[PDB]
Amino acid sequence: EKTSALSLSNVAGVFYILVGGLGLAMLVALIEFCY
Amino acid sequence: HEMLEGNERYEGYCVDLAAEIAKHCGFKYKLTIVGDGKYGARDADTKIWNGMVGELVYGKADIAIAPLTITLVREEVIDFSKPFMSLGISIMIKKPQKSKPGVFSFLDPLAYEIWMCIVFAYIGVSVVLFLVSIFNSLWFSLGAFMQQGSLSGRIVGGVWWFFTLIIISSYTANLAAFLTVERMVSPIESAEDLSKQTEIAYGTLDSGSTKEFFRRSKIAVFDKMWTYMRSAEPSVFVRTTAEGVARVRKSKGKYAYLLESTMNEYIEQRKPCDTMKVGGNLDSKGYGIATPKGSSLGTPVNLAVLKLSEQGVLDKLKNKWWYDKGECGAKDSGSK
Amino acid sequence: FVRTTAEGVARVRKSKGKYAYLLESTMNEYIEQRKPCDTMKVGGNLDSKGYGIATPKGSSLGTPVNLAVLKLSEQGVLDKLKNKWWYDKGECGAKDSGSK
Amino acid sequence: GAFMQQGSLSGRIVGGVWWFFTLIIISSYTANLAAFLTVERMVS
Amino acid sequence: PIESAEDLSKQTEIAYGTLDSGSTKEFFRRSKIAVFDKMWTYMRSAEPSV
Ligand SMILES: CCN(CC)Cc1cccc(CCc2nc3ccc(F)cc3c(=O)n2-c2ccccc2Cl)n1
Repeated sequence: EKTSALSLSNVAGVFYILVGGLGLAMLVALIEFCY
Repeated sequence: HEMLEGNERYEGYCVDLAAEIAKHCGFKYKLTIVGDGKYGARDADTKIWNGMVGELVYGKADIAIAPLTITLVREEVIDFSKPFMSLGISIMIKKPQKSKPGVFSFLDPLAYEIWMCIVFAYIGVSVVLFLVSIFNSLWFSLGAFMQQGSLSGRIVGGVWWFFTLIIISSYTANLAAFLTVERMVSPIESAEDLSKQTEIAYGTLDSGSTKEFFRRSKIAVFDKMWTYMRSAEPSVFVRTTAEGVARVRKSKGKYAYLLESTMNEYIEQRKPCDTMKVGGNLDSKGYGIATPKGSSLGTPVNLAVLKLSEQGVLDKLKNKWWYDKGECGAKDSGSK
Repeated sequence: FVRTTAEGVARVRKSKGKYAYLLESTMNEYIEQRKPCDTMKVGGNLDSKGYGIATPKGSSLGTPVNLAVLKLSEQGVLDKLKNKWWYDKGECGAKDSGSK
Repeated sequence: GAFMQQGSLSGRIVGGVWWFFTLIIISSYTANLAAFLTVERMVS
Repeated sequence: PIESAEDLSKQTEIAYGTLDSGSTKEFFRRSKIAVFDKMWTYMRSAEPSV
Protein backbone atom coordinates (compact mmCIF):
# COMPACT_ATOMS: atom_id res chain seq x y z
CA GLU A 1 0.00 0.00 0.00
CA LYS A 2 1.51 3.28 -1.20
CA THR A 3 1.85 5.78 0.54
CA SER A 4 3.90 7.02 -2.41
CA ALA A 5 4.08 10.47 -0.75
CA LEU A 6 5.75 13.62 -2.10
CA SER A 7 9.50 14.05 -2.57
CA LEU A 8 11.22 17.20 -1.32
CA SER A 9 14.25 16.37 -3.48
CA ASN A 10 12.13 16.95 -6.60
CA VAL A 11 10.19 19.96 -5.30
CA ALA A 12 13.51 21.82 -5.08
CA GLY A 13 13.75 21.69 -8.88
CA VAL A 14 11.23 24.52 -9.14
CA PHE A 15 12.50 26.34 -6.04
CA TYR A 16 15.78 26.80 -7.95
CA ILE A 17 14.18 28.10 -11.15
CA LEU A 18 12.20 30.61 -9.05
CA VAL A 19 15.16 32.05 -7.13
CA GLY A 20 16.98 32.06 -10.46
CA GLY A 21 14.20 34.30 -11.74
CA LEU A 22 14.46 36.43 -8.60
CA GLY A 23 18.18 36.83 -9.28
CA LEU A 24 17.42 37.78 -12.88
CA ALA A 25 14.76 40.17 -11.57
CA MET A 26 17.44 42.11 -9.69
CA LEU A 27 19.62 42.33 -12.81
CA VAL A 28 16.85 43.86 -14.93
CA ALA A 29 15.82 46.23 -12.12
CA LEU A 30 19.20 48.00 -12.19
CA ILE A 31 19.25 48.62 -15.94
CA GLU A 32 15.84 50.31 -15.68
CA PHE A 33 17.13 52.74 -13.03
CA CYS A 34 20.07 53.81 -15.21
CA TYR A 35 18.32 54.46 -18.54
CA HIS B 1 -23.25 -21.49 41.40
CA GLU B 2 -22.39 -22.15 45.05
CA MET B 3 -25.83 -21.42 46.52
CA LEU B 4 -27.81 -23.41 43.93
CA GLU B 5 -27.80 -27.16 43.27
CA GLY B 6 -28.97 -29.48 40.51
CA ASN B 7 -29.79 -28.77 36.88
CA GLU B 8 -30.18 -25.02 37.50
CA ARG B 9 -26.46 -24.88 38.33
CA TYR B 10 -25.59 -24.47 34.65
CA GLU B 11 -26.87 -22.26 31.84
CA GLY B 12 -26.24 -22.25 28.11
CA TYR B 13 -27.46 -23.16 24.65
CA CYS B 14 -27.43 -26.94 25.11
CA VAL B 15 -28.83 -26.44 28.62
CA ASP B 16 -31.93 -24.82 27.13
CA LEU B 17 -31.82 -27.49 24.42
CA ALA B 18 -31.70 -30.20 27.10
CA ALA B 19 -35.16 -29.15 28.27
CA GLU B 20 -36.61 -28.69 24.78
CA ILE B 21 -35.36 -32.20 24.02
CA ALA B 22 -36.92 -33.57 27.21
CA LYS B 23 -40.21 -31.77 26.53
CA HIS B 24 -40.83 -33.43 23.15
CA CYS B 25 -39.95 -36.87 24.59
CA GLY B 26 -40.82 -36.77 28.29
CA PHE B 27 -37.96 -37.90 30.53
CA LYS B 28 -36.41 -36.71 33.79
CA TYR B 29 -32.83 -35.85 32.86
CA LYS B 30 -29.69 -34.84 34.77
CA LEU B 31 -26.90 -32.60 33.48
CA THR B 32 -23.52 -34.23 34.16
CA ILE B 33 -20.13 -32.76 33.24
CA VAL B 34 -17.65 -35.05 31.49
CA GLY B 35 -14.82 -36.06 33.81
CA ASP B 36 -11.97 -35.50 31.34
CA GLY B 37 -13.17 -33.59 28.27
CA LYS B 38 -11.75 -33.63 24.72
CA TYR B 39 -15.22 -34.29 23.23
CA GLY B 40 -14.77 -37.76 21.74
CA ALA B 41 -11.54 -39.34 20.48
CA ARG B 42 -9.96 -42.78 20.16
CA ASP B 43 -6.41 -43.62 21.22
CA ALA B 44 -3.99 -45.08 18.69
CA ASP B 45 -2.33 -47.77 20.83
CA THR B 46 -5.00 -48.87 23.31
CA LYS B 47 -8.01 -47.89 21.15
CA ILE B 48 -10.11 -46.81 24.14
CA TRP B 49 -12.61 -43.99 23.69
CA ASN B 50 -12.55 -40.99 26.01
CA GLY B 51 -14.74 -37.99 26.72
CA MET B 52 -18.47 -37.60 26.22
CA VAL B 53 -18.64 -40.16 23.40
CA GLY B 54 -16.93 -42.70 25.64
CA GLU B 55 -19.53 -42.29 28.39
CA LEU B 56 -22.15 -43.42 25.85
CA VAL B 57 -20.40 -46.54 24.55
CA TYR B 58 -19.55 -47.67 28.10
CA GLY B 59 -23.05 -47.00 29.46
CA LYS B 60 -21.96 -44.36 31.98
CA ALA B 61 -24.34 -41.87 30.34
CA ASP B 62 -27.57 -42.25 28.37
CA ILE B 63 -27.20 -39.36 25.89
CA ALA B 64 -24.65 -36.67 24.95
CA ILE B 65 -26.03 -33.18 24.24
CA ALA B 66 -23.20 -30.74 23.44
CA PRO B 67 -21.47 -29.05 20.48
CA LEU B 68 -20.33 -32.50 19.36
CA THR B 69 -18.70 -32.72 15.93
CA ILE B 70 -20.48 -35.14 13.58
CA THR B 71 -17.44 -37.07 12.33
CA LEU B 72 -17.25 -40.49 10.72
CA VAL B 73 -15.07 -42.05 13.44
CA ARG B 74 -17.77 -41.14 15.96
CA GLU B 75 -20.71 -42.25 13.79
CA GLU B 76 -19.26 -45.77 13.82
CA VAL B 77 -19.67 -46.01 17.60
CA ILE B 78 -22.66 -43.74 18.40
CA ASP B 79 -25.86 -42.72 16.63
CA PHE B 80 -25.82 -39.01 15.81
CA SER B 81 -28.94 -36.93 15.43
CA LYS B 82 -29.38 -34.62 12.46
CA PRO B 83 -27.51 -31.30 12.76
CA PHE B 84 -29.12 -28.80 15.11
CA MET B 85 -26.59 -26.12 14.07
CA SER B 86 -24.79 -25.97 10.72
CA LEU B 87 -21.32 -24.44 10.72
CA GLY B 88 -17.92 -24.48 9.04
CA ILE B 89 -14.37 -23.19 9.21
CA SER B 90 -14.18 -19.39 9.01
CA ILE B 91 -11.78 -16.44 9.30
CA MET B 92 -11.24 -13.89 12.08
CA ILE B 93 -9.39 -10.57 11.75
CA LYS B 94 -9.16 -7.26 13.58
CA LYS B 95 -11.51 -4.30 13.14
CA PRO B 96 -10.11 -2.31 10.20
CA GLN B 97 -10.04 1.41 9.37
CA LYS B 98 -9.24 2.67 12.87
CA SER B 99 -7.67 5.95 11.68
CA LYS B 100 -7.32 8.88 11.06
CA PRO B 101 -8.97 12.31 10.74
CA GLY B 102 -7.69 15.63 12.09
CA VAL B 103 -5.90 18.84 11.15
CA PHE B 104 -2.51 17.11 11.34
CA SER B 105 -3.42 15.15 8.20
CA PHE B 106 -4.37 18.47 6.51
CA LEU B 107 -0.67 18.84 5.55
CA ASP B 108 0.17 15.28 4.49
CA PRO B 109 0.71 14.99 0.68
CA LEU B 110 2.77 18.13 0.48
CA ALA B 111 5.18 16.88 3.13
CA TYR B 112 5.94 18.61 6.43
CA GLU B 113 9.02 20.21 4.85
CA ILE B 114 7.17 21.77 1.90
CA TRP B 115 4.47 23.65 3.83
CA MET B 116 7.33 25.38 5.66
CA CYS B 117 9.18 25.85 2.35
CA ILE B 118 6.33 27.44 0.38
CA VAL B 119 6.27 30.25 2.96
CA PHE B 120 9.91 31.12 2.24
CA ALA B 121 8.97 31.78 -1.39
CA TYR B 122 5.91 33.91 -0.64
CA ILE B 123 7.73 36.48 1.49
CA GLY B 124 10.66 36.24 -0.93
CA VAL B 125 8.45 37.47 -3.77
CA SER B 126 6.56 40.03 -1.65
CA VAL B 127 9.97 41.54 -0.82
CA VAL B 128 11.12 41.68 -4.47
CA LEU B 129 7.98 43.59 -5.45
CA PHE B 130 9.18 45.96 -2.73
CA LEU B 131 12.29 46.67 -4.84
CA VAL B 132 11.35 46.51 -8.53
CA SER B 133 8.63 49.17 -8.26
CA ILE B 134 5.57 49.40 3.99
CA PHE B 135 1.81 49.10 4.46
CA ASN B 136 0.64 49.69 0.87
CA SER B 137 3.45 47.83 -0.92
CA LEU B 138 2.78 44.65 1.05
CA TRP B 139 -0.90 45.16 0.20
CA PHE B 140 0.04 45.61 -3.46
CA SER B 141 2.30 42.55 -3.44
CA LEU B 142 -0.46 40.54 -1.76
CA GLY B 143 -2.96 41.90 -4.28
CA ALA B 144 -0.74 40.43 -6.99
CA PHE B 145 -0.33 37.13 -5.13
CA MET B 146 -4.02 36.20 -5.06
CA GLN B 147 -4.39 36.89 -8.80
CA GLN B 148 -1.64 34.57 -10.05
CA GLY B 149 1.34 36.94 -10.08
CA SER B 150 7.92 47.68 -15.55
CA LEU B 151 10.03 45.00 -17.21
CA SER B 152 11.56 44.09 -13.84
CA GLY B 153 8.26 43.32 -12.12
CA ARG B 154 6.67 41.43 -15.01
CA ILE B 155 9.23 38.62 -14.91
CA VAL B 156 8.77 38.30 -11.15
CA GLY B 157 5.10 37.46 -11.58
CA GLY B 158 5.92 35.38 -14.64
CA VAL B 159 8.36 33.10 -12.83
CA TRP B 160 6.29 33.04 -9.63
CA TRP B 161 3.29 31.96 -11.73
CA PHE B 162 5.23 28.92 -12.97
CA PHE B 163 6.31 28.02 -9.43
CA THR B 164 2.85 28.28 -7.87
CA LEU B 165 1.40 26.38 -10.84
CA ILE B 166 3.71 23.43 -10.21
CA ILE B 167 2.87 23.14 -6.51
CA ILE B 168 -0.92 23.19 -6.88
CA SER B 169 -0.66 20.57 -9.63
CA SER B 170 1.75 18.32 -7.72
CA TYR B 171 -0.63 18.85 -4.79
CA THR B 172 -3.77 17.90 -6.72
CA ALA B 173 -1.98 15.09 -8.56
CA ASN B 174 -0.69 13.40 -5.40
CA LEU B 175 -4.02 13.97 -3.64
CA ALA B 176 -5.77 11.78 -6.22
CA ALA B 177 -3.14 9.07 -5.65
CA PHE B 178 -3.95 8.63 -1.96
CA LEU B 179 -7.63 8.37 -2.93
CA THR B 180 -7.08 5.96 -5.83
CA VAL B 181 -4.90 3.78 -3.59
CA GLU B 182 -7.53 3.95 -0.84
CA ARG B 183 -10.18 2.86 -3.38
CA MET B 184 -8.54 -0.53 -3.92
CA VAL B 185 -8.80 -1.95 -0.17
CA SER B 186 -9.60 -5.62 0.39
CA PRO B 187 -11.24 -4.76 2.88
CA ILE B 188 -12.73 -7.55 3.98
CA GLU B 189 -11.72 -10.10 1.33
CA SER B 190 -12.55 -13.74 0.61
CA ALA B 191 -10.82 -16.91 1.79
CA GLU B 192 -8.91 -17.27 -1.49
CA ASP B 193 -7.58 -13.70 -1.49
CA LEU B 194 -6.24 -14.25 2.04
CA SER B 195 -3.84 -16.82 0.59
CA LYS B 196 -2.54 -14.57 -2.19
CA GLN B 197 -0.67 -12.04 -0.03
CA THR B 198 1.81 -12.66 2.79
CA GLU B 199 1.81 -9.24 4.48
CA ILE B 200 -0.99 -10.24 6.86
CA ALA B 201 -0.17 -13.67 8.28
CA TYR B 202 -2.66 -16.40 9.15
CA GLY B 203 -2.79 -19.73 10.96
CA THR B 204 -4.93 -22.24 12.82
CA LEU B 205 -4.83 -24.35 15.97
CA ASP B 206 -1.80 -26.60 16.37
CA SER B 207 -3.75 -29.83 17.03
CA GLY B 208 -7.38 -30.10 15.99
CA SER B 209 -9.90 -30.66 13.23
CA THR B 210 -9.08 -27.27 11.70
CA LYS B 211 -5.43 -28.03 10.91
CA GLU B 212 -6.06 -31.54 9.54
CA PHE B 213 -8.57 -30.07 7.07
CA PHE B 214 -5.83 -28.19 5.24
CA ARG B 215 -3.51 -31.22 5.43
CA ARG B 216 -5.15 -33.80 3.16
CA SER B 217 -7.20 -31.23 1.22
CA LYS B 218 -6.61 -31.73 -2.51
CA ILE B 219 -8.21 -28.40 -3.45
CA ALA B 220 -5.77 -25.94 -4.99
CA VAL B 221 -6.90 -22.93 -2.94
CA PHE B 222 -6.68 -24.80 0.36
CA ASP B 223 -3.48 -26.66 -0.53
CA LYS B 224 -1.81 -23.32 -1.28
CA MET B 225 -2.86 -22.19 2.20
CA TRP B 226 -1.47 -25.42 3.66
CA THR B 227 1.95 -25.23 1.99
CA TYR B 228 2.26 -21.65 3.28
CA MET B 229 1.40 -22.29 6.94
CA ARG B 230 3.49 -25.48 7.04
CA SER B 231 6.68 -23.61 6.07
CA ALA B 232 5.71 -20.38 7.85
CA GLU B 233 8.32 -19.03 10.28
CA PRO B 234 7.81 -17.85 12.96
CA SER B 235 5.20 -20.46 13.87
CA VAL B 236 1.69 -19.30 12.93
CA PHE B 237 0.04 -21.98 15.07
CA VAL B 238 -1.10 -21.49 18.67
CA ARG B 239 -1.40 -23.80 21.66
CA THR B 240 -4.98 -23.11 22.80
CA THR B 241 -8.06 -21.40 21.39
CA ALA B 242 -7.67 -18.53 23.87
CA GLU B 243 -4.23 -17.71 22.44
CA GLY B 244 -5.47 -17.62 18.85
CA VAL B 245 -8.18 -15.14 19.81
CA ALA B 246 -5.71 -12.98 21.72
CA ARG B 247 -3.03 -13.04 19.01
CA VAL B 248 -5.34 -11.40 16.46
CA ARG B 249 -6.12 -8.53 18.84
CA LYS B 250 -2.45 -7.68 19.48
CA SER B 251 -1.13 -7.93 15.90
CA LYS B 252 -2.34 -4.47 14.75
CA GLY B 253 -4.55 -6.17 12.18
CA LYS B 254 -1.57 -8.07 10.75
CA TYR B 255 -2.62 -11.61 11.71
CA ALA B 256 -5.67 -13.80 11.16
CA TYR B 257 -7.08 -16.92 12.82
CA LEU B 258 -9.18 -19.69 11.26
CA LEU B 259 -11.78 -21.56 13.31
CA GLU B 260 -15.34 -22.86 13.26
CA SER B 261 -18.04 -20.30 12.49
CA THR B 262 -19.81 -20.90 15.82
CA MET B 263 -16.73 -20.10 17.91
CA ASN B 264 -15.96 -17.23 15.52
CA GLU B 265 -19.42 -15.65 15.74
CA TYR B 266 -19.35 -15.88 19.54
CA ILE B 267 -16.08 -13.96 19.95
CA GLU B 268 -17.51 -11.30 17.62
CA GLN B 269 -20.21 -10.67 20.27
CA ARG B 270 -18.01 -10.37 23.39
CA LYS B 271 -15.96 -7.44 24.67
CA PRO B 272 -13.99 -5.62 23.51
CA CYS B 273 -15.82 -6.28 20.20
CA ASP B 274 -12.69 -5.96 18.06
CA THR B 275 -12.96 -9.29 16.20
CA MET B 276 -15.16 -9.95 13.17
CA LYS B 277 -16.14 -12.93 11.02
CA VAL B 278 -15.36 -12.24 7.36
CA GLY B 279 -16.21 -14.29 4.29
CA GLY B 280 -18.20 -17.50 4.08
CA ASN B 281 -17.53 -20.86 5.66
CA LEU B 282 -14.94 -23.17 4.11
CA ASP B 283 -16.47 -26.65 4.54
CA SER B 284 -19.82 -28.19 5.49
CA LYS B 285 -20.28 -29.63 8.98
CA GLY B 286 -22.58 -29.44 11.97
CA TYR B 287 -23.11 -30.49 15.56
CA GLY B 288 -25.25 -33.41 16.67
CA ILE B 289 -26.69 -35.14 19.72
CA ALA B 290 -25.09 -38.53 20.32
CA THR B 291 -26.86 -41.58 21.74
CA PRO B 292 -25.77 -45.17 22.37
CA LYS B 293 -26.43 -47.50 19.46
CA GLY B 294 -29.67 -49.48 19.62
CA SER B 295 -31.03 -47.22 22.36
CA SER B 296 -34.77 -46.56 22.50
CA LEU B 297 -34.05 -42.82 22.80
CA GLY B 298 -32.39 -42.75 19.35
CA THR B 299 -34.96 -42.21 16.61
CA PRO B 300 -37.37 -40.26 18.89
CA VAL B 301 -34.59 -37.79 19.73
CA ASN B 302 -33.65 -37.49 16.04
CA LEU B 303 -37.29 -36.85 15.12
CA ALA B 304 -37.50 -34.21 17.86
CA VAL B 305 -34.46 -32.33 16.56
CA LEU B 306 -36.07 -32.00 13.12
CA LYS B 307 -39.18 -30.68 14.87
CA LEU B 308 -37.21 -27.95 16.64
CA SER B 309 -35.45 -26.78 13.46
CA GLU B 310 -38.57 -26.31 11.34
CA GLN B 311 -40.70 -24.75 14.09
CA GLY B 312 -38.07 -22.01 14.36
CA VAL B 313 -36.73 -23.02 17.79
CA LEU B 314 -33.11 -23.89 16.98
CA ASP B 315 -32.81 -20.62 15.08
CA LYS B 316 -34.18 -18.75 18.10
CA LEU B 317 -31.89 -20.51 20.59
CA LYS B 318 -28.94 -19.70 18.33
CA ASN B 319 -29.78 -15.99 18.38
CA LYS B 320 -30.36 -16.00 22.14
CA TRP B 321 -26.94 -16.89 23.56
CA TRP B 322 -25.01 -15.33 20.65
CA TYR B 323 -26.61 -11.95 19.88
CA ASP B 324 -29.27 -11.17 22.51
CA LYS B 325 -27.26 -11.90 25.67
CA GLY B 326 -24.14 -10.81 23.76
CA GLU B 327 -22.20 -7.90 25.20
CA CYS B 328 -21.65 -6.34 21.74
CA GLY B 329 -25.32 -6.22 20.78
CA ALA B 330 -24.86 -2.79 19.23
CA LYS B 331 -21.72 -3.78 17.29
CA ASP B 332 -23.60 -6.23 15.03
CA SER B 333 -26.49 -4.37 13.41
CA GLY B 334 -24.53 -1.21 12.59
CA SER B 335 -21.11 -2.69 11.83
CA LYS B 336 -21.59 -2.32 8.05
CA PHE C 1 -45.41 -13.99 -5.23
CA VAL C 2 -44.62 -15.82 -8.46
CA ARG C 3 -45.89 -19.04 -10.02
CA THR C 4 -42.68 -21.01 -10.64
CA THR C 5 -39.01 -20.61 -9.78
CA ALA C 6 -38.47 -19.65 -13.43
CA GLU C 7 -40.71 -16.58 -13.15
CA GLY C 8 -38.99 -15.54 -9.92
CA VAL C 9 -35.58 -15.25 -11.57
CA ALA C 10 -36.81 -13.37 -14.64
CA ARG C 11 -38.76 -10.83 -12.58
CA VAL C 12 -35.57 -9.68 -10.84
CA ARG C 13 -33.93 -9.19 -14.24
CA LYS C 14 -36.71 -6.84 -15.41
CA SER C 15 -37.29 -4.84 -12.20
CA LYS C 16 -34.48 -2.27 -12.71
CA GLY C 17 -33.06 -3.06 -9.28
CA LYS C 18 -36.33 -2.63 -7.37
CA TYR C 19 -37.30 -6.24 -6.61
CA ALA C 20 -35.68 -8.99 -4.55
CA TYR C 21 -36.27 -12.73 -4.36
CA LEU C 22 -35.76 -15.20 -1.51
CA LEU C 23 -34.76 -18.81 -2.15
CA GLU C 24 -32.36 -21.54 -1.06
CA SER C 25 -28.69 -20.59 -1.24
CA THR C 26 -27.76 -23.54 -3.48
CA MET C 27 -30.04 -22.50 -6.34
CA ASN C 28 -29.17 -18.84 -5.76
CA GLU C 29 -25.42 -19.51 -5.83
CA TYR C 30 -25.87 -21.48 -9.05
CA ILE C 31 -27.91 -18.77 -10.79
CA GLU C 32 -25.10 -16.37 -9.83
CA GLN C 33 -22.73 -18.39 -12.06
CA ARG C 34 -24.94 -18.52 -15.18
CA LYS C 35 -25.22 -15.94 -17.97
CA PRO C 36 -25.94 -13.11 -18.32
CA CYS C 37 -24.42 -12.90 -14.82
CA ASP C 38 -26.73 -10.22 -13.43
CA THR C 39 -27.96 -11.79 -10.16
CA MET C 40 -26.08 -12.12 -6.88
CA LYS C 41 -26.40 -13.73 -3.46
CA VAL C 42 -26.09 -11.18 -0.65
CA GLY C 43 -26.05 -11.66 3.12
CA GLY C 44 -25.99 -14.85 5.15
CA ASN C 45 -28.53 -17.65 5.20
CA LEU C 46 -31.71 -17.33 7.25
CA ASP C 47 -32.09 -20.92 8.51
CA SER C 48 -30.29 -24.25 8.93
CA LYS C 49 -31.44 -27.04 6.61
CA GLY C 50 -29.82 -29.39 4.13
CA TYR C 51 -30.15 -32.08 1.48
CA GLY C 52 -30.00 -35.81 2.14
CA ILE C 53 -30.08 -39.24 0.53
CA ALA C 54 -33.34 -41.06 1.25
CA THR C 55 -33.70 -44.80 1.86
CA PRO C 56 -36.74 -46.93 2.72
CA LYS C 57 -36.88 -47.90 6.37
CA GLY C 58 -35.42 -51.24 7.38
CA SER C 59 -33.53 -51.47 4.09
CA SER C 60 -30.06 -52.99 3.94
CA LEU C 61 -28.76 -49.96 2.02
CA GLY C 62 -29.69 -47.68 4.94
CA THR C 63 -26.76 -47.66 7.35
CA PRO C 64 -23.97 -48.02 4.73
CA VAL C 65 -25.02 -45.08 2.53
CA ASN C 66 -25.33 -42.86 5.61
CA LEU C 67 -21.79 -43.78 6.69
CA ALA C 68 -20.54 -43.39 3.11
CA VAL C 69 -21.74 -39.78 2.90
CA LEU C 70 -19.72 -38.87 6.00
CA LYS C 71 -16.62 -40.36 4.35
CA LEU C 72 -17.08 -38.15 1.28
CA SER C 73 -17.33 -34.94 3.32
CA GLU C 74 -14.20 -35.71 5.33
CA GLN C 75 -12.36 -36.68 2.13
CA GLY C 76 -13.20 -33.29 0.60
CA VAL C 77 -15.31 -34.93 -2.11
CA LEU C 78 -18.65 -33.18 -1.60
CA ASP C 79 -16.95 -29.79 -1.39
CA LYS C 80 -14.97 -30.55 -4.55
CA LEU C 81 -18.02 -31.79 -6.48
CA LYS C 82 -20.06 -28.70 -5.58
CA ASN C 83 -17.08 -26.54 -6.56
CA LYS C 84 -16.93 -28.48 -9.84
CA TRP C 85 -20.54 -28.08 -10.99
CA TRP C 86 -21.34 -24.66 -9.51
CA TYR C 87 -18.19 -22.60 -10.09
CA ASP C 88 -15.95 -24.64 -12.42
CA LYS C 89 -18.70 -25.55 -14.90
CA GLY C 90 -20.11 -22.06 -14.37
CA GLU C 91 -20.16 -19.54 -17.22
CA CYS C 92 -19.47 -16.48 -15.06
CA GLY C 93 -16.17 -17.47 -13.48
CA ALA C 94 -15.30 -17.12 -9.82
CA LYS C 95 -12.32 -15.00 -10.91
CA ASP C 96 -14.59 -12.81 -13.05
CA SER C 97 -16.00 -11.24 -9.87
CA GLY C 98 -12.52 -10.63 -8.42
CA SER C 99 -11.40 -7.59 -10.46
CA LYS C 100 -10.91 -8.55 -14.11
CA GLY D 1 -17.11 41.05 -8.07
CA ALA D 2 -14.02 40.02 -6.13
CA PHE D 3 -15.24 36.44 -5.62
CA MET D 4 -15.34 35.36 -9.27
CA GLN D 5 -11.73 36.41 -9.99
CA GLN D 6 -10.06 34.62 -7.07
CA GLY D 7 -10.37 36.95 -4.08
CA SER D 8 -5.90 48.51 1.14
CA LEU D 9 -4.12 46.13 3.51
CA SER D 10 -7.18 44.85 5.37
CA GLY D 11 -8.95 43.84 2.16
CA ARG D 12 -5.90 42.09 0.73
CA ILE D 13 -5.50 39.47 3.47
CA VAL D 14 -9.22 38.77 3.01
CA GLY D 15 -8.75 38.02 -0.69
CA GLY D 16 -5.61 36.01 0.03
CA VAL D 17 -6.86 33.61 2.68
CA TRP D 18 -10.09 33.15 0.71
CA TRP D 19 -8.02 32.34 -2.39
CA PHE D 20 -6.10 29.74 -0.36
CA PHE D 21 -9.33 28.22 0.99
CA THR D 22 -11.08 27.94 -2.38
CA LEU D 23 -7.88 26.59 -3.96
CA ILE D 24 -7.98 23.61 -1.60
CA ILE D 25 -11.62 22.77 -2.32
CA ILE D 26 -11.34 23.02 -6.12
CA SER D 27 -8.24 20.81 -5.98
CA SER D 28 -9.74 18.33 -3.51
CA TYR D 29 -12.83 18.44 -5.73
CA THR D 30 -10.80 17.49 -8.80
CA ALA D 31 -8.53 14.99 -7.03
CA ASN D 32 -11.42 12.97 -5.60
CA LEU D 33 -13.32 13.12 -8.90
CA ALA D 34 -10.42 11.32 -10.58
CA ALA D 35 -10.37 8.58 -7.94
CA PHE D 36 -14.03 7.69 -8.50
CA LEU D 37 -13.44 7.63 -12.27
CA THR D 38 -10.47 5.24 -11.97
CA VAL D 39 -11.90 2.60 -9.61
CA GLU D 40 -15.64 1.95 -9.91
CA ARG D 41 -17.00 0.38 -6.72
CA MET D 42 -20.35 -1.43 -6.53
CA VAL D 43 -22.67 -0.41 -3.69
CA SER D 44 -24.91 -3.19 -2.40
CA PRO E 1 -2.47 -8.95 -19.47
CA ILE E 2 1.10 -9.37 -18.23
CA GLU E 3 3.24 -11.95 -20.03
CA SER E 4 2.51 -15.05 -17.94
CA ALA E 5 0.35 -18.16 -18.00
CA GLU E 6 -1.33 -17.60 -14.63
CA ASP E 7 -2.43 -14.13 -15.77
CA LEU E 8 -4.15 -15.79 -18.74
CA SER E 9 -6.04 -18.21 -16.48
CA LYS E 10 -7.31 -15.55 -14.07
CA GLN E 11 -9.56 -13.72 -16.57
CA THR E 12 -12.18 -14.78 -19.09
CA GLU E 13 -12.52 -11.70 -21.31
CA ILE E 14 -9.84 -12.87 -23.75
CA ALA E 15 -10.63 -16.55 -24.28
CA TYR E 16 -8.10 -19.30 -24.93
CA GLY E 17 -8.01 -22.82 -26.34
CA THR E 18 -5.80 -25.55 -27.76
CA LEU E 19 -5.94 -28.13 -30.55
CA ASP E 20 -8.69 -30.74 -30.50
CA SER E 21 -6.39 -33.78 -30.81
CA GLY E 22 -2.76 -33.55 -29.74
CA SER E 23 -0.22 -33.70 -26.95
CA THR E 24 -1.05 -30.05 -26.22
CA LYS E 25 -4.58 -30.92 -25.09
CA GLU E 26 -3.58 -34.07 -23.20
CA PHE E 27 -1.05 -32.13 -21.09
CA PHE E 28 -3.70 -29.99 -19.40
CA ARG E 29 -5.90 -33.06 -18.88
CA ARG E 30 -3.90 -35.19 -16.44
CA SER E 31 -1.75 -32.34 -15.09
CA LYS E 32 -1.87 -32.12 -11.30
CA ILE E 33 -0.73 -28.51 -10.86
CA ALA E 34 -2.86 -25.72 -9.43
CA VAL E 35 -2.21 -23.28 -12.29
CA PHE E 36 -2.72 -25.73 -15.15
CA ASP E 37 -5.74 -27.63 -13.79
CA LYS E 38 -7.78 -24.42 -13.62
CA MET E 39 -7.00 -23.81 -17.30
CA TRP E 40 -8.17 -27.35 -18.11
CA THR E 41 -11.51 -27.05 -16.30
CA TYR E 42 -12.19 -23.77 -18.12
CA MET E 43 -11.36 -25.10 -21.59
CA ARG E 44 -13.23 -28.34 -20.85
CA SER E 45 -16.50 -26.50 -20.17
CA ALA E 46 -16.05 -23.32 -22.24
CA GLU E 47 -19.03 -22.62 -24.50
CA PRO E 48 -18.92 -22.20 -27.43
CA SER E 49 -16.06 -24.59 -28.27
CA VAL E 50 -12.69 -22.88 -27.80
C1 LIG F 1 -7.14 7.75 5.04
C2 LIG F 1 -5.82 7.12 5.46
N1 LIG F 1 -4.72 8.05 5.26
C3 LIG F 1 -3.63 7.69 6.16
C4 LIG F 1 -3.50 8.73 7.27
C5 LIG F 1 -4.26 7.97 3.88
C6 LIG F 1 -3.52 9.25 3.47
C7 LIG F 1 -2.13 9.26 3.47
C8 LIG F 1 -1.46 10.41 3.10
C9 LIG F 1 -2.21 11.51 2.73
C10 LIG F 1 -3.60 11.43 2.74
C11 LIG F 1 -4.41 12.67 2.34
C12 LIG F 1 -4.14 13.78 3.35
C13 LIG F 1 -4.80 15.15 3.12
N2 LIG F 1 -3.99 16.13 2.78
C14 LIG F 1 -4.41 17.40 2.55
C15 LIG F 1 -3.48 18.42 2.18
C16 LIG F 1 -3.93 19.72 1.95
C17 LIG F 1 -5.28 20.01 2.09
F1 LIG F 1 -5.70 21.29 1.87
C18 LIG F 1 -6.19 19.02 2.46
C19 LIG F 1 -5.73 17.69 2.69
C20 LIG F 1 -6.60 16.62 3.07
O1 LIG F 1 -7.97 16.87 3.23
N3 LIG F 1 -6.11 15.39 3.28
C21 LIG F 1 -7.04 14.33 3.67
C22 LIG F 1 -6.97 13.75 4.93
C23 LIG F 1 -7.84 12.74 5.30
C24 LIG F 1 -8.81 12.31 4.41
C25 LIG F 1 -8.89 12.88 3.15
C26 LIG F 1 -8.01 13.89 2.78
CL1 LIG F 1 -8.15 14.60 1.15
N4 LIG F 1 -4.20 10.32 3.11
